[PDB]
Amino acid sequence: PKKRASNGRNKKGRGHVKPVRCVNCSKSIPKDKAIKRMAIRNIVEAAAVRDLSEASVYPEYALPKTYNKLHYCVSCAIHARIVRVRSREDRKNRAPPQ
Amino acid sequence: TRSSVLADALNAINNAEKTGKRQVLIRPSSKVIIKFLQVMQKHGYIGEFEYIDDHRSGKIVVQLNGRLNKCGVISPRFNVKIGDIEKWTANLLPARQFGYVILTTSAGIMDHEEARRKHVSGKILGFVY
Amino acid sequence: GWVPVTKLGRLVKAGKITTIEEIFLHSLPVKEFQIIDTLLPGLQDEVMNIKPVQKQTRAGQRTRFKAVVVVGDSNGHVGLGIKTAKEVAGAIRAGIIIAKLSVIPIRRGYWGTNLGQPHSLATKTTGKCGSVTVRLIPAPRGSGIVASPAVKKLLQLAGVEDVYTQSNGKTRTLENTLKAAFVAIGNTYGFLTPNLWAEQPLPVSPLDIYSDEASAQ
Amino acid sequence: GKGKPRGLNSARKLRVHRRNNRWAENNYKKRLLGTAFKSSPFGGSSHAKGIVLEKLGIESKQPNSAIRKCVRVQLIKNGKKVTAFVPNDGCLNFVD
Amino acid sequence: MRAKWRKKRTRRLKRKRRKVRARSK
Amino acid sequence: MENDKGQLVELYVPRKCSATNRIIKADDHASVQINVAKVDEEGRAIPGEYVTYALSGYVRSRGESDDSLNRLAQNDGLLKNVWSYSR
Amino acid sequence: GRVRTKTVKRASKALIERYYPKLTLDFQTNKRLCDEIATIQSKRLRNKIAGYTTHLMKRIQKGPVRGISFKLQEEERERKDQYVPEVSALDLSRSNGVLNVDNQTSDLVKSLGLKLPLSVINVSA
Amino acid sequence: SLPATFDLTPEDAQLLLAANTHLGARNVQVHQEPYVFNARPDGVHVINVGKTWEKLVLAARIIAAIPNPEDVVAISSRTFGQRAVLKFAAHTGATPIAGRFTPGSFTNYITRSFKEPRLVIVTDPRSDAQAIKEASYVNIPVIALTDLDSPSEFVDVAIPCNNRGKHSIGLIWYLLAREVLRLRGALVDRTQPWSIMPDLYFYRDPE
RNA sequence: UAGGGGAUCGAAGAUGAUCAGAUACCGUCGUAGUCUUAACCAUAAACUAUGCCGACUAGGGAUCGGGUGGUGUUUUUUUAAUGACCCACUCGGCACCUUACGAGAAAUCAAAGUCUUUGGGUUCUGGGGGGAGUAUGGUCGCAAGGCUGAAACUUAAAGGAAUU
RNA sequence: GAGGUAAAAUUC
Ligand SMILES: [Mg+2]
Ligand SMILES: [Mg+2]
Ligand SMILES: [Mg+2]
Ligand SMILES: [Mg+2]
Ligand SMILES: [Mg+2]
Ligand SMILES: [Mg+2]
Ligand SMILES: [Mg+2]
Ligand SMILES: [Mg+2]
Ligand SMILES: [Mg+2]
Ligand SMILES: [Mg+2]
Ligand SMILES: [Mg+2]
Ligand SMILES: [Mg+2]
Ligand SMILES: [Mg+2]
Ligand SMILES: [Mg+2]
Ligand SMILES: [Mg+2]
Ligand SMILES: [Mg+2]
Ligand SMILES: [Mg+2]
Ligand SMILES: [Mg+2]
Ligand SMILES: [Mg+2]
Ligand SMILES: [Mg+2]
Ligand SMILES: [Mg+2]
Ligand SMILES: [Mg+2]
Ligand SMILES: [Mg+2]
Ligand SMILES: [Mg+2]
Ligand SMILES: [Mg+2]
Ligand SMILES: [Mg+2]
Ligand SMILES: [Mg+2]
Ligand SMILES: [Mg+2]
Ligand SMILES: [Mg+2]
Ligand SMILES: [Mg+2]
Ligand SMILES: [Mg+2]
Ligand SMILES: [Mg+2]
Ligand SMILES: [Zn+2]
Repeated sequence: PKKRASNGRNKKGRGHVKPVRCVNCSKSIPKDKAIKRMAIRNIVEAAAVRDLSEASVYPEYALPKTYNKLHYCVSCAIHARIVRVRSREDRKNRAPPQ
Repeated sequence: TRSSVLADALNAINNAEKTGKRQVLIRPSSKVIIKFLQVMQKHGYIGEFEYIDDHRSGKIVVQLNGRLNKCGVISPRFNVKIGDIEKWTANLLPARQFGYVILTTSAGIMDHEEARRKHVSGKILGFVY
Repeated sequence: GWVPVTKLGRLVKAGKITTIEEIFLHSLPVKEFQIIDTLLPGLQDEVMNIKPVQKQTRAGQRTRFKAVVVVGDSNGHVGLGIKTAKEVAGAIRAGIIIAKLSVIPIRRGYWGTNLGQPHSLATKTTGKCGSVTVRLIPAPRGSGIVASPAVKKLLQLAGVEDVYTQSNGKTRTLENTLKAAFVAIGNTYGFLTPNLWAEQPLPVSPLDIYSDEASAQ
Repeated sequence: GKGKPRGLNSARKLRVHRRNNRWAENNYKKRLLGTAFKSSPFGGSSHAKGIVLEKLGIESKQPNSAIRKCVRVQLIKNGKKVTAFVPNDGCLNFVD
Repeated sequence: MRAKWRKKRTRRLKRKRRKVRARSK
Repeated sequence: MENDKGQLVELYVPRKCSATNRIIKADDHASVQINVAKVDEEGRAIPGEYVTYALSGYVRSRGESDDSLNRLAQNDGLLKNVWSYSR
Repeated sequence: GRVRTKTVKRASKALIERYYPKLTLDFQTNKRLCDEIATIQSKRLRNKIAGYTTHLMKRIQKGPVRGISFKLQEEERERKDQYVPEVSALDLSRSNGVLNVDNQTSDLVKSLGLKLPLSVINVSA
Repeated sequence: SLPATFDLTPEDAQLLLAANTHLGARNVQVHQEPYVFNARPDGVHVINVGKTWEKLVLAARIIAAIPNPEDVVAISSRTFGQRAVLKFAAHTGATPIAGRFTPGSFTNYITRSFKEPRLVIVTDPRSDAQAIKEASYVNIPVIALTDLDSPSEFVDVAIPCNNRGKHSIGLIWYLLAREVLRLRGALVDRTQPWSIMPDLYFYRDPE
């Protein structure tokens, strides 16, 4: 039955907004239905920052960060450990886990 | 839009009896409700009420004593014979010893116990018990 | 023999509370079944339906027995208690007990004449447990309890001689049918009837003036 | 107003939309169109009369396993071949 | 079976049936 | 509820709520009765002379037993302009 | 590897709450005293009780033990709980004797009619 | 019916204004409480001192004229009000329940913590919500020290207080314990103040 | 259907693997199509699976659009006026959170509430599961199809919510 | 505030 409220997405009185494509399996999905992960990262790892400071010719240098916004479908966000199935009462928690 | 003012003025009263509000505020109440509220005021179901007067329709604040179970409306206004008041006072009244199915005769808006004494009939509006 | 621990239970053995209708005034809860036994020994037990309830388990199939017990004498006193247990005879022993704690008075009146000996209900009441709605309608004299034979015995043990009933929903079950009529008989006092508009000045509870014996000692 | 009209001059809508909804019963459907008269080979009757053509060995449906010893009866007033049953413990020998 | 492929089963059943009907008229 | 001669039959006239004028029935376990003392000068509460305020279980479930007690105690004469009739 | 059961912790709770005298944090005086003052059937469960009372007597002088009152915190905390500090009361104004009363609070004082010392400090938005 | 004596004294108004009892709640505000009067800016409100004192003498008037003095159980699970309810039993009978409420106490007559009181006094309706819920089954009047944002369901006459500071709760218990000792007369005089210091009813940190 | 476009993706189809078989999933290539003009068709899980109009019933925090008040803040050239923002209030929104007096078979619902203490106005649809969204007839369309729409016969269960 | 991951597996 109706286990949710909006039941698939974050559309409140629009009908149709925008289809987007997944990054893992190229699945077409609405934009508010696909979950989002702003996977911000450094351009180098934590182990490659020691050897880069010795090889740098610069006295001081600001480390760049590779920013990217990439979406997931429902089927490739559960196989990959991104989201998990929760209990019936803990579905309502919309806060990000810290 | 609005079709029955008397039906929209009793729903504010019945919701006040359930929630416990001692007063209502009804609009666009006519003088049909004025001759109707005086029926309940004579029998003691409501207290005093004050028709305020703006030029448009007026509003009424009915001070209620809390002694009212439900005052309803019968839509539309069916024609009632003298030999058919027993059908209405048995279906939608809880007991025989009380309850007032009011019905508009040519003498005015009037309960059925006075229509037996005056030997007149007419159209029905609602029921008070 | 029996040692009360409830504050109301010590006023029962001492004898300060005589009638049950004094407890019904102040909505006092009854948590021990010895309270309304020493004040009215005239109650009669009656079982209505004993059906097996089952739970699916890993190794085998676990089962229990549900007992529906309706107690109560005449003059407007009933009680409904439903208790499940692992046996049949053990379920009806504790089915009486819950029915002793669930005693509620029934207001009966007249049909259309205040002549004497009230036989029928006063107003039309309806209870709803589950899907079953039981519409109790007052009947004239000698009309009989026009109801289901499970609902009839609950009304024969109620002091009601004559009543008209209407039902709606799946009334073949007796779990929700008997509880729907049990709400309906309790709604007789919960209806504003005229000639009750006089205001009594709220008498003092028996736990206030008999608080010397109703204590820990 | 619970879907249905409640107008004081609206008895025509309440008597046509019943007739548009009486075609959902079974009893109202079999009576007007003559289903008992045209099909169901007894022509609106309770009993009839026929001639045995042959005997049957109709096996009972699952989960039971039996032979019900039926017969084939051709009617007289219609001429339709209708299967028939013998509701006793061995009156098939009593019939030919 | 699936209610869509029963629908297309009856859909190609219609085209095959009215083609035989149209060549006998 | 009486008859032709004597015989006050069908007893247990139930309690009525002092706020909403509704009948407090038997199995209404959320009902609350308030006992208020009659005090005078120099102490002397005199236990036994109560001011009984009975409230039903609907007012507490609605959440207005704090406000319904302000109306029923000021008109007796033991408050002042704390509770305003105008709102 | 090894976790004590409840019945060891039940009897050890019964010993500490009433035998805080005649027992110290040494094991050998906690072992030979349970031979008479308690009725323990076996030696193995007897040493496990005395081995756990000794573990709890070590953490009494270090800090308070929660959920266990040994008939001496019943006396030493009640004489501590009535602290009754001196005239620096933080309600009776002795330091900055005039009361810090805001603008809307000053209107509440004149509404009830009483005469009090008021120091007006305007709060910002 | 209270002629001249039971009004607000200026010797007690300095205690309420200095203990921050007149400070209200945040931007959240319950419509059911008509106690908002001259709200100070930055979102806060001002609780009426003249209305707090008068809703406090009705709370102590119900505690009086009860035959058993021990059936008035104060409930406190808040850490700021644990000390102010144990000393409420040192002066009245008034057996307290502090810390955990151990539910099944108003019902469940089998357990060893089964208390059957007559009047339950509540520090805060949010944290002591089990005491309010179980009192609706066994017919107990409930008095609570409700803040302006506290829920007001299943509670009787309440005293508008603040529960955000260290000194706002404990001085209200000092006023409730004093008025139940002026009534049931042990101190015959009301003009002279009560014997001991009001610092005894304030919670102490473990440090 | 008839022109223009035809970069990608790509129903058909050809191949490479996997597989007992693999006309598939996966890999590669590639039409029709995706784009547009001029016409047709007009069905979707066209769903909020919840007709529309009107009234009443409950608290709370946000936000969009407009407006009104500030002992307001900031931008400032000489103080301004605007704009942005804050606070308070009020309409019209998309909604949400906590609750149950109420409603429901339950999941749940400020509405599915004010409904046996069953009548505000009004339109449409449904009457056990199949056979049937099939047959025939009429009509529309270039076609695929859309709308309207049974019977014979067969079965006693199908189905919903929830618990273990 | 970032921290790994896809072979095949049909029936009673
Ligand atoms: Mg599912
Ligand atoms: Mg759509
Ligand atoms: Mg069965
Ligand atoms: Mg089993
Ligand atoms: Mg039966
Ligand atoms: Mg059909
Ligand atoms: Mg039928
Ligand atoms: Mg013939
Ligand atoms: Mg013939
Ligand atoms: Mg045949
Ligand atoms: Mg099949
Ligand atoms: Mg040809
Ligand atoms: Mg192309
Ligand atoms: Mg292919
Ligand atoms: Mg191949
Ligand atoms: Mg192929
Ligand atoms: Mg392929
Ligand atoms: Mg459609
Ligand atoms: Mg959808
Ligand atoms: Mg649809
Ligand atoms: Mg709202
Ligand atoms: Mg509700
Ligand atoms: Mg329910
Ligand atoms: Mg059918
Ligand atoms: Mg169709
Ligand atoms: Mg056709
Ligand atoms: Mg055709
Ligand atoms: Mg064409
Ligand atoms: Mg066609
Ligand atoms: Mg059929
Ligand atoms: Mg069968
Ligand atoms: Mg399951
Ligand atoms: Zn994916």
